[PDB]
Amino acid sequence: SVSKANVPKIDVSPLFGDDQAAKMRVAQQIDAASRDTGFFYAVNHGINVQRLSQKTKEFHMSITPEEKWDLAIRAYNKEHQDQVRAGYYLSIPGKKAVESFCYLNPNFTPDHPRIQAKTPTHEVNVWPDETKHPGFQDFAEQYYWDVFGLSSALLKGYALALGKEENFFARHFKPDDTLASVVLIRYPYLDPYPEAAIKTAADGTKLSFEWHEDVSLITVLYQSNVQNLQVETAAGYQDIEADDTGYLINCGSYMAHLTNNYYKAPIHRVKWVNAERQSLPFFVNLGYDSVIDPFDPREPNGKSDREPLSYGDYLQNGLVSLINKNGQT
Ligand SMILES: CC(C)[C@@H](NC(=O)[C@H](CS)NC(=O)CCC[C@H](N)C(=O)O)C(=O)O
Ligand SMILES: [Fe+3]
Repeated sequence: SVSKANVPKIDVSPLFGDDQAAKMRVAQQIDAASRDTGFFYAVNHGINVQRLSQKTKEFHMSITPEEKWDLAIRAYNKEHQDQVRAGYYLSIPGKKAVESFCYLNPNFTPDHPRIQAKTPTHEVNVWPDETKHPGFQDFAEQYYWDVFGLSSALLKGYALALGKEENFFARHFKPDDTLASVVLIRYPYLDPYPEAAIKTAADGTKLSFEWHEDVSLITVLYQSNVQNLQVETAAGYQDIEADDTGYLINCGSYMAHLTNNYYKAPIHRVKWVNAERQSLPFFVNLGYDSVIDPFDPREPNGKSDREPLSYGDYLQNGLVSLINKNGQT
């Protein structure tokens, strides 16, 4: 039938410290995972994921249709022309099961210069009413910075894994301008489950979301303990086992570009499972003007012929292409 992917659990705690040899040992494990299936679990990460899951559940379960329209992105509410990324992504009863809420850098305010200039991909977050959802915005903004901190540390591991100084990626990952997003996704239990929400893969597997590479530098994902993800290998798709204490980490296609595909962006898909669950990704994106010169770790000199790609142009094109290929979420 279907085999299981080798997804190692890596203790990332040395990446927060000052023991340089211990950091190299973490980096070696990141390298090995990135060259194998492309996924690993980050453990001993220091984030209170129990509070994350509880607060996210309380939001998803208490928000009403009125509030969802008021928060909806432009795809669901033509009045909200400025909300392409941030806001609520509605389910469609009988047709579309998944819903989610996406928010961006809390530092993007009307006062921010990228907002003043109307630069694409930058938006001001929208939030529910504090009286109906007490503490939610405070929790969500805090969480952004908590997962930002973990992601910064992981980026030091990836830099060391590739033979670079530890700030090689992290220097471009800044609180003032990061395009990183959090998505709070609800996959509901439904009976009957809408057939229109289930896709059939070429190999017959029933899916909630088709194969893709991620639009990110790396993706830092929390999920509740319901198995759903599969990664493509040359010998077919393999199941990724769930772990609701760890963060699942993989590279996105910007990492594949800048390493000349030495660290590939793994192709993965989401199997259909009729179970109430959470999927909480943090997409590690750089700043709009961030450019990293591509290199090829396989070459003594690291020379690559690939063109440098501005992160903002990469992200704008990548988000649109993912909608065109796999559907509006
Ligand atoms: C596999 C998970 C990461 C998750 N998939 C997803 O969230 C999928 C594929 S990675 N991602 C997207 O649609 C991109 C959302 C980008 C976000 N609106 C933004 O503006 O930054 C899932 O559970 O479906
Ligand atoms: Fe993905």
